Amino acid sequence: LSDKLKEAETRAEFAERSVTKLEKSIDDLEDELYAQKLKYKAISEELDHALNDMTSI
Amino acid sequence: MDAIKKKMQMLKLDKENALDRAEQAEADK
Amino acid sequence: MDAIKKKMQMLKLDKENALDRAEQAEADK
Amino acid sequence: FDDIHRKRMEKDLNELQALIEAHFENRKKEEEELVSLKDRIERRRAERAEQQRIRNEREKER
Repeated sequence: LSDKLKEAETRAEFAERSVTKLEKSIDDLEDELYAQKLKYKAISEELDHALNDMTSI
Repeated sequence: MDAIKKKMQMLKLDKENALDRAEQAEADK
Repeated sequence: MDAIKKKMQMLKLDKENALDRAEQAEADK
Repeated sequence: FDDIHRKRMEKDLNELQALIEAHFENRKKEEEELVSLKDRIERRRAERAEQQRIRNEREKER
């Protein structure tokens, strides 16, 4: 039990570490990703908006 | 530029046709 | 985009000018 | 023939208005939904990040 606990505690730490590491890489992913997400579509979207108007000549 | 792809065809065709008419209108003598 | 604005207007003008030239030259000929 | 030109203006102006609206509205909907969503994602991540920093400090004491 001590070894299983050490392994489970080690794994609790590694798995929780992986969870907070991924929650962080995901946040750091998603947050940087939303930046792309919010600006790639807004830039392209406003580019297309502008295109309707850019082409009004 | 979808708006352009078609407007481009419209204007190139319309100016070319108008120009062909301008040239013929005089060239016919 | 300058290319589209400038040429759409110029090609539009070639058409309008050519159209008027066709009518004018046709009237002369 | 001149009816072609009229049809072109009819579709282009119906498209222009559809487009002024779609260009703007598709961005306002996507863009405002995206920032609202990601303003929240950003805040939730920041909250979680603070909580993890606190959790790390607590483990360091443990």
